[PDB]
Amino acid sequence: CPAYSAYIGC
Amino acid sequence: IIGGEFTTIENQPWFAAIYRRHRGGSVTYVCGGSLISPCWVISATHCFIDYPKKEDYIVYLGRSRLNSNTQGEMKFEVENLILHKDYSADTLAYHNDIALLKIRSKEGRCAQPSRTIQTIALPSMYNDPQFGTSCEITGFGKEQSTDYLYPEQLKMTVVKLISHRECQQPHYYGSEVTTKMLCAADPQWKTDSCQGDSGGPLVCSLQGRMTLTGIVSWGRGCALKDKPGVYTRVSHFLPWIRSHTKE
Ligand SMILES: N=C(N)N1CCCCC1
Repeated sequence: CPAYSAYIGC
Repeated sequence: IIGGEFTTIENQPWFAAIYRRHRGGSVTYVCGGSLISPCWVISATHCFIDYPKKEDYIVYLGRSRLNSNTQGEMKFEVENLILHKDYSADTLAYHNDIALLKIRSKEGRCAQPSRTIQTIALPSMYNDPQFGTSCEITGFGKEQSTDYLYPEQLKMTVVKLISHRECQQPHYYGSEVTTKMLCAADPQWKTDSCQGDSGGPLVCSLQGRMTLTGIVSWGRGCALKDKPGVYTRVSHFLPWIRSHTKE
């Protein structure tokens, strides 16, 4: 997961 | 969505709500998307990459609420789940973060426009609005960076496109923003997309058409000074899109 993810799953 | 206003699906009738069914039979929200033609929803690859099996997904159109039914809503299965082959996740950012879902009801129909469902136009290849243009974002994402729960009613807000020059300043995103992405934010940094808005639309008027300009991809916190929302630049992906939407 990228540190600046916006995914629910991160 | 941080700030902005609660809305209903009628004001954003291309918005697609994508959910995933688990082994237990539980179903949970995954990502937003946008209906670009009756049989096709466009979203982000990061949403699906961890579990890329079409069977596990459900797409709703005409849906204004997250965990309850809206009158006028329509439920679809995914006939094809198409992720971009050059997708990658960087330390901060995602690249080529674009995905297509071909939808079909159990009956075999594609979407039928109504009060609560409409397609959104694609932009012309490489054609974007200018920096400082006001655009709309929509989703069931968090209302606060720090929240644990997602809003039950759909939200929308307005953000302004940021120049590539400005977005690439190191106090913004520096090197991690590329020309295949678009930045957008509030000029006072008060409203933004947030966790759970991913895959959803950035919609701008380009010419006289409500146009799908961006797909919600990444950003650091939400509504945090000098850190804009970053979006997949739809105008750079038309050939990819058309290669698949021809079937
Ligand atoms: N715009 C912001 N701040 N985002 C975009 C969606 C992922 C979460 C962070």
